[PDB]
Order: sequence, then structure tokens, then C-alpha cells
Amino acid sequence: GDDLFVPVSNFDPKSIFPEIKHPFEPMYANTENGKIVPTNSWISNLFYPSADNLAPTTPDPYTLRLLDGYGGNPGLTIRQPSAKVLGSYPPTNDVPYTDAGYMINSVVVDLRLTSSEWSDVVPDRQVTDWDHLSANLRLSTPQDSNSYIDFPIVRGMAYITANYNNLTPQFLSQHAIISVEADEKKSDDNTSTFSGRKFKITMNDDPTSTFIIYSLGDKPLELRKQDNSNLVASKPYTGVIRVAKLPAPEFETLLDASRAVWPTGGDISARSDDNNGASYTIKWKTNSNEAPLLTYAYAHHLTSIDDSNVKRTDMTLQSATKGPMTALVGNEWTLRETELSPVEWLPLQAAPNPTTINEIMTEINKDIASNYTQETAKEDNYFSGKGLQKFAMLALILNKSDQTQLRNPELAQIALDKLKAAFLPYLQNEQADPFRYDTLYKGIVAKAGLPTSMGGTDDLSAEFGHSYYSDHHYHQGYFVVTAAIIHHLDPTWNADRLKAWTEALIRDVNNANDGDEYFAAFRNWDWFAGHSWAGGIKPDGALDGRDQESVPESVNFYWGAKLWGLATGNTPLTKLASLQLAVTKRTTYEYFWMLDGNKNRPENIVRNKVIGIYFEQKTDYTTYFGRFLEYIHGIQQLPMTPELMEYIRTPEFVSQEWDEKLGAIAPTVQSPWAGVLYLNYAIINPAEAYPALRKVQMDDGQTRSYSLYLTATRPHFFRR
Repeated sequence: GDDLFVPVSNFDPKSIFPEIKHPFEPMYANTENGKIVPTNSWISNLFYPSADNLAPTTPDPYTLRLLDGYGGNPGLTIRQPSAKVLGSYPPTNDVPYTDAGYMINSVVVDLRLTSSEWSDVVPDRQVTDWDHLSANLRLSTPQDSNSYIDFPIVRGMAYITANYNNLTPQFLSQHAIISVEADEKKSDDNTSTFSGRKFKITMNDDPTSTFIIYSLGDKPLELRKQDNSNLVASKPYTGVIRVAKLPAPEFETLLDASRAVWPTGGDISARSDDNNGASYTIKWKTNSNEAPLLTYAYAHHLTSIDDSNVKRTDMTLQSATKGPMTALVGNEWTLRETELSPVEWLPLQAAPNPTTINEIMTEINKDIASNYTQETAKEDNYFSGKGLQKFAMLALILNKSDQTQLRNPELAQIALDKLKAAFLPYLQNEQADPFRYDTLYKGIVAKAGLPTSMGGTDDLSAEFGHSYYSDHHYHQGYFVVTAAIIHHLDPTWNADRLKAWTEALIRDVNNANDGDEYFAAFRNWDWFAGHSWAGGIKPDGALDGRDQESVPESVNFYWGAKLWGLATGNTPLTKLASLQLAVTKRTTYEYFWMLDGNKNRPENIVRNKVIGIYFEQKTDYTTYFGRFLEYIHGIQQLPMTPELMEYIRTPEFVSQEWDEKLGAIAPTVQSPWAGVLYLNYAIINPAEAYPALRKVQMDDGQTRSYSLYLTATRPHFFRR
């Protein structure tokens, strides 16, 4: 097959964007290993301080915190949530009530690895190394670097691995430790001290937690039950100690068998195949090849993985927000996607029902006579981008009249020319909020959120946090789509500049190779989670981890990337984007858009149909704008493109969502969300969506003409 992890290019973005160094630096990063600190990664919190040391890092199924607590015995705190906390809020307007408005994980010290030497002191912290799937976190005695613990923190790890170095191991819990068994010695009269290299312990929590501590160093541990919550060794220790939660008795030997091998990272590759499929492969890095690796897997892993070189166990543990994980045996995972999207520029049925063509033409006329400057030159790049794309669609469908049957060449010409005039200022980096190239985190950033001395407002929420690397896929997706459409219709128009600029945006979001030395790799994509993260650098910590709200705007980025691939004949880019869109679809229906029967959420959450704002540690049935229904569900319905309508949003889910929630509120919505909702509705009922779309308000990234065109190109459209 063909390699998908190759550079888009190694074009130097300093030629287009004024160079800066980002003002907010990664405090705990080893700066000399030549590596780029990721901004939108599951490991990102590790690099910075956090409010009360509570920022969580979530390899899954373990949740980890660092040096949390009152200062008594700080270390690495482990939480493995068997159960969730569900809550709600009272209504604020009159819409039907919500049963469960959120899902959280309690902040509890299930178990903590620390040392007696760290009593009442503040250990030093360093991220010594990291890759897409891991980070090595070193906690050391302050100003005594020779006494430390290395924690290889890796996605899916079934144990917590701690390389102790000249330190006295201490294990504490917020729970009571109510049983200790050493080296499987059942009948000892001594209830106070325990010796050996295996310690099975139980807590008095609910449900009952059972942990096993393996000491893998040569010298056996001698632990004293100092009190109901503390096990303490007597002298300094040097060697690897691993602790695993035991999900059930029948799995103990499994954990015994896999204790000598731990992950230290992983290498990711991806290839397309002959039969219009693609795959990606994780090759876990381990300390040894003594036994095969034991690693926990998300649900979508299970549905997409190649079973030929991996063995499934029945061993399961709850992830923080993705439902049950299932342990898999093997050092190499290959995940396959065999049904890649067929969507390109247009609806799969490019020509609308004949009886609508005139109607659509009338509307398209009106839509093109819009004031483009007013609707595409906004305060911020985000809404500007929405406007640009919405007009780009009109230009596209007029200029593919052979397929769309929307023939009006004068209008086609004007649509493209106005699109170009509206777009050019962004191409020239002379829009209201121009970009900068950041040499620190290797990406592009809006000027607006930078400090005063750089010409910014010094408000890091400016441009919705773009300057601190939030929401880049969202913002840059619109510009990449518009650029691809222009370059498709007019390949020589500002070709060099258009290509370098557009590809800079693409590389900023989704660089797949370190041969591109100017951009961090996969800023917004997570190959383990199988979706994208939006939330970027968060001073004082992202206390619920990474977040993502809009699935369609991520989708819209990768669709844009695909379109750019098609417009430039870049097969690896096109296939990469296709693969990421497929994985996106998969995880979208595993975790975000919930069909009845979904096993990763309780019934009352599934009943919400969408997950709301999705975090690593919590899910919230709300929006950043507010806890309003049409917003919550609507955000997952725009921008409506052939990718969203033909491939990502299935009629089955649209149906379930409509019957469960939206059908009752839609006729009462007197806002632009009505346009969003009914265009969404066109997926299951285009015949009735169509007259509604003739009347209701359009979202600011939506046009009436494009809406009618998408509805009329549903195969089951008809006249009622």
C-alpha cells in the first residue's frame, strides 16, 4: 500500500507569516531532547503547573494526578473510576426537561505512589521524553535529582509503572487499606509487616478496589501497614514497581503473567490499500520481549482491529469517558477502515430534482448579491471563515453545472470572482486578525491573543483562544475548504502563494511527518482516542483534560484536507484525510452521537443523543454558549456539507435524535437554529424540510440556496 504519514511539504512558513516565539512556555519540558511540546494532546497538562495540582492526565483506564493534596505525602495519584457521578440542572427557558446534564469522575485518591522521603516536601517535576502515545514523567526529590521516580505513562497501560531510584516506597490511599497479602502467603500471624515482591491489597471503597503491587527489582520490599491508609517501606529502594487494578479474581494470573513487560511509548504508521480502504498501526515500544504486551483498548479499537496478531481477554476496566476498555495481548495493533467516504465536492446525486432547479437558481442569485465584505470580513477569522465557505459552496455548484444542472455562467463567474475578492485578504495575511508563525510550539497563531508587545490584546480568549492553540481545526477547516474550491476552479490563480498558505494551515492542524520540520505532528488528531481535540494551552491546567465540542467542524477540516488533496493531486493527503474521516465516524457513534443501546453510556445519558461538550474526564450536556437544546444539538449539525450529509450523519441517528428530542421543539424555534435543524431534517425528510427551508432563518454559515440544493439532491426528495 501507499504511505500516509508523509509531509504535505517542508515549505518555510516564515516566508508568509511574521515569526514569533510563544509567550507561554512549557515549564516542565526537557528542552534539550529536540522535541516539540504538543498543545492539544492528552499529555499536555504534564508540561505546566495546575490549580491545586489537580490537572488530570488520562492514559486510560487510569486517571493520574501529580502532587495533589495538602502536602503531607505528594506523589503520583491514581484514580480508576468504576462508577460515574450523574447530575442535572433546572431549566432556564421552557423546553422539555433534561434527565442527566452531565457525567463526571470523582476526584479520589484510590492509590498513590510516593516516598517517605517526600513527607511535607514538594517533589520536582520533569517531562523527560514523550511521543504521540506516551510521556515519561520524572518526580524527583527537590534539589536532589539522584533520588527520583520515572513514570512511563502510556496510552492504554494496564499497570502504572514506577522506576524508583534511591527512594523509600510509600503507597497511600484516601480509602482504608483493609487487606494485604504478600507473595500469596495466606496464613501469617503477622498483620503489621509484609515482605516480598507481590502485594495484593483491597480498599474499603464501593465497589471494592483490589490493587496488586509488583516490585520487579532484585531486592524484595518490606512494607509496614503504618495506618489504615498507608503502606510504607523501611529503607530506600531502586527498581521498577508496577501497580495494576485487578478487575476480577479470574484475571489475577493474567496480571501476574504480564508484569515484567511495560510500554515505554509507541510508533504509529498508516497506509492505504488497493480496495479503497486504509489502516493505521501502533507498534508499542516495550522494555523487553519476554512476554507479549497487555494493553487496554477502547471499544472502537475492538470493532476496527485486525485479530490475526492480537489476543482478546475478557478483562475490562471503565475508561474515564469512553465506556469500558478491554485488555488485548500483543505488541502491535493494526486498526482498519475498509469503507472510506466516496464524497468529494458534491452530493452523491449532483443533480437536484428537476422541479427545484428554478427555485434554487432564484435563491442562488439572491445569495450571490449578498454584501460579501460585510459577511466574510468579520472581527475574527472564525465567522469570516464560516461566511467564506458558505459563499464558496455557491461558487462550486455553479461552476460544476455539468453535474449540478445549475447553469448560469455569468453568475458562475461572478460567484467565483466575488469569492476570490473576499478571500484574497486572508491569503495576503492582511485580514483583521492576521497570523503569526510560532517557533516554540511549531504552528501558526492569531495575533489577537498575543501580548500587547506583539500587537495583540493580551486576552488569550481572543479569536476563541486560537493564539493559545485552541480550535485550529475548526477555524482553519473553513479556509482550507474555500482555498481548495478556488484552486479546483482556477488552478493558476495566485498558485504558489495559495498553495504555500493553504498547506501551512493544513500542516498546522495535521502534519503527519517530522520531515516537516516547521510543524508539530498531528496537533489536533489523537490516534489512540480516534478523534480530534479542540482545547489548547490552558494556563493553570485543563482540569477536566482535553475537550472537543463540534464534530462537524473537525469533519469539515478533514473534508477540506481531502479537497485540497484532490485539487493538487496529492494522493497521500487525500487518503490520510479519508482515513481520519472514517475513524472520526466510528468514534463519533461510539462516544458522541448515541444510538439507543449504546454500551458506553448509561441510559439517561444515551437519551440525550449527543454527548455535549466532550472532555477526557467529564461530559456536559451543554454548549459554551449555554445549556440550550437547539444549540446543543445544532452545533453537531453545521456546517452542512456533502461530507456531513452523505457520510458522517447517518439517517438512522438523525431519525432517533429527531424522535427523541428535536421534533417537538423544531416548529417553535424562531432563530437561525431553525435553518440548521431543518437542513439536518432534510436527511430523513427532505420532502418536508424543503418548504421549511424556504422560510426559516439561515445560520450565518448557511445559505438558503445551498440548503435547498442539498435537500433537493436527497434521492428520496419528492413533492408532497
